[PDB]
Amino acid sequence: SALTQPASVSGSPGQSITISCTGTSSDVGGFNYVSWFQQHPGKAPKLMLYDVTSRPSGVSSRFSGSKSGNTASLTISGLQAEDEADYYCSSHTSRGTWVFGGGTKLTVL
Amino acid sequence: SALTQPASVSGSPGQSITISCTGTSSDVGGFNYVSWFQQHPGKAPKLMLYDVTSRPSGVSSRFSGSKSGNTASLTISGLQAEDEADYYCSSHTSRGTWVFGGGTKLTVL
Amino acid sequence: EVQLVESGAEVKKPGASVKVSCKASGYTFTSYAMHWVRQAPGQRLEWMGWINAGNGNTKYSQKFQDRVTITRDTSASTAYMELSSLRSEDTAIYYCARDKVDDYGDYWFPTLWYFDYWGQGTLVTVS
Amino acid sequence: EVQLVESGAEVKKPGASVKVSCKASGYTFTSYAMHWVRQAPGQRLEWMGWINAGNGNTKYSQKFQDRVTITRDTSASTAYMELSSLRSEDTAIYYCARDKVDDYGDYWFPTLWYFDYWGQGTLVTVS
Amino acid sequence: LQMENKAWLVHRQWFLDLPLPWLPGADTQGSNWIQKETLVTFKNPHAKKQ
Amino acid sequence: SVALVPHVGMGLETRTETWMSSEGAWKHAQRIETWILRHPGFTIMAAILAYTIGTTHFQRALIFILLTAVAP
Amino acid sequence: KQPATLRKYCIEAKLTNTTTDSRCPTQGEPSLNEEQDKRFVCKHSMVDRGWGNGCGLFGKGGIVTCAMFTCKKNMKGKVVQPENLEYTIVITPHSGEEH
Amino acid sequence: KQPATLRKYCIEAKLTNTTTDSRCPTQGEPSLNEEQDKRFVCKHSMVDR
Ligand SMILES: *[C@@H]1O[C@H](CO)[C@@H](O[C@@H]2O[C@H](CO)[C@@H](O)[C@H](O)[C@H]2NC(C)=O)[C@H](O)[C@H]1NC(C)=O
Ligand SMILES: *[C@@H]1O[C@H](CO)[C@@H](O)[C@H](O)[C@H]1NC(C)=O
Ligand SMILES: *[C@@H]1O[C@H](CO)[C@@H](O)[C@H](O)[C@H]1NC(C)=O
Repeated sequence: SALTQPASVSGSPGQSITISCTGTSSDVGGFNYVSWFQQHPGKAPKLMLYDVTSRPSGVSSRFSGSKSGNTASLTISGLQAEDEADYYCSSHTSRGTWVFGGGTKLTVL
Repeated sequence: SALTQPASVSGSPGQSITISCTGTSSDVGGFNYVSWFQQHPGKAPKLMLYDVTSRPSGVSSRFSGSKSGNTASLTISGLQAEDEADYYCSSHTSRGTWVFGGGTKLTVL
Repeated sequence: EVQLVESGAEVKKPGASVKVSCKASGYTFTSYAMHWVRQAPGQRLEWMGWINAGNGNTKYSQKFQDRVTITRDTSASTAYMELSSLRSEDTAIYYCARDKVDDYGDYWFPTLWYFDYWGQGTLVTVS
Repeated sequence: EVQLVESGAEVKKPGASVKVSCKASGYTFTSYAMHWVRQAPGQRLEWMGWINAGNGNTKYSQKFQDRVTITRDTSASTAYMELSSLRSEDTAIYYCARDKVDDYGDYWFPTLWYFDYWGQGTLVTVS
Repeated sequence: LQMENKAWLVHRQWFLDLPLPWLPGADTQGSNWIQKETLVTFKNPHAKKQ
Repeated sequence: SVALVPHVGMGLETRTETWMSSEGAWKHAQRIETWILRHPGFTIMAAILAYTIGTTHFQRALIFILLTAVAP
Repeated sequence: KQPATLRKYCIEAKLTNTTTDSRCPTQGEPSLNEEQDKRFVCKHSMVDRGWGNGCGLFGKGGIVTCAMFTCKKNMKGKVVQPENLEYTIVITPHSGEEH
Repeated sequence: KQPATLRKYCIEAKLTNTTTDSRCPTQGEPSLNEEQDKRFVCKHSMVDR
């Protein structure tokens, strides 16, 4: 019962690509709880987006996202070289639990 | 779903032997569907007792049965040399299935 | 006056489909019930077969619920009993039964003198 | 100024119980929950954690509710995992995770932010 | 409302007052049908087997 | 069953036609009048019972139409 | 655009694993094992029982009947909130060209 | 001599395995897997969100 974000995604520097993830009506379909976690490999994961489209202090305004029912997205406008880390989605069910997506490692070249 | 008669009984020709069977409150202790079947080692079994005590034709009016709560007794008076059979028990349950006894072995010496 | 003969089986394999019949004669077959029961040697009579009737209804025995399929026929006045997906404990002796059906056609209430007559025993093996 | 340091276990053979610790520093420990996630190298994040408070309640994962248990002590300001019955596939990095409980003490709904501040990650292996 | 290959636009209070065995819209693994007694019937003709 | 309460007096109607209008608009009068011509004795009974109670001359017609319309 | 269903009715069903259970007069209701699932639809009523049924006391017993309620045809009642839906409208000027 | 039980009652009970489930306003009712079982006791009520 995990979310369904794809394997990987690629982007040239300067592009504006998107990362999608689907789910069910208890994961994403009703609730405004969806978060994203950038995780460099020798590093603890750092959160990039709050509830649907909000954003932590220190995180640049390059990161954004939206929700379209069961499907949540993440659009990185202006890819730089330091976006070379996988992005794990997150959600909170109606049941009370927490799920994370599969992970999309993003290369920059 | 089973019956708890003792595995082996004995008795000289002339005395009486009784075989009890403890059933639950749905199969034996509630209903009057309690049967008894002996089985020769070379012959298929045969009907020997009706609902509680009554008998078919054939057998010679010796065997009497009784129900004393959750116990069903098989009284045998006047043992013989050809009665070394396997006196099984039987009960139609409440849900609709039939349960059976494990087995008794009978000798005279 | 009532005799129930059966059909014998020579040798089977665990996983194959054993099959046993019963030629019933001397009485009316179209309105009685036919059970099937298994006896491991010196053990409990495991009640395999179900409540057959003139239309061949079923009553799901719990231990043998998703591993046996039974049929019948009226033109031959016989009853059918076949057990697929055998194993190394199904090898035992088989028997038959007899019971009368209520006059409205349905048979859930059994009668008082159930299991009047029996079969003769056809032994099955595994290899 | 908020730091959550951990402690690492070296090598645990399958069968032995293993426990990890996180030292939550920089905030009031009794008014923030404590979640636990795991990550095998090259795989997902699945959620192991429970819902601490000043109360000390739990909400385990559906996958291994019958596997993990807790203890904690606010006098030491540390929350303790307890993973018994270690298995062969259980080589993973165990991350620490916090979020804030309600102002009424209980943890009924989470905050909109979940894991703003994190831990180190504790590696276990098998042999 | 959306049946097998058609669809309509029905009143909400009409749709909730509708006697058939229902299920919540978020109920995955739809086994627990709720008012099942509006799609079964229990035949007890005489005072015998039902 | 669900063939009753047929979603009629709801509002919600626009200029495009409904699911079955021009058929389910004259079903109830046809149904109650084939009921009348295949069960006339209740209409005679409602004529005597309607003429008895209800003094003024309009109450006979109103009680008669309502008594022959409730019984389907 | 994006509706979320709130209640799923069903249309055509079937009943399997049908079974019944009865009990003697005045000593209580029956108890069937799969009355515990809410799949199985249940109904208690009273049959007539006696010595021919194999109980005694010659009175009106109790009976229960259960059969597993699966489904074949559903309907979905989808609902929307008055945002996230669009109206497409066309504005054609006059001075008609050919056809 | 020989009794037979009529109706068993329950003097004292304990509750374990509490799972809750709550959903959004104007979107149906909640639904939980253990509501299908009848050992579990349930109640629908209204939280504000
Ligand atoms: C409505 O407009 C379309 C679009 O112009 C018309 O279709 C054209 O018909 C002419 C007939 O000579 C063709 O040459 C064009 O290729 C068509 N254009 C298309 C298909 O895009 C259509 O005839 C108009 N309808 C009416 C009733 O006047
Ligand atoms: C219903 O009967 C079938 C017959 O094989 C069995 O497989 C199934 O498990 C039964 N269902 C229940 C709920 O017992
Ligand atoms: C009830 O709780 C115990 C311990 O918390 C657990 O082992 C058991 O699986 C639970 N029952 C169910 C049906 O989940």
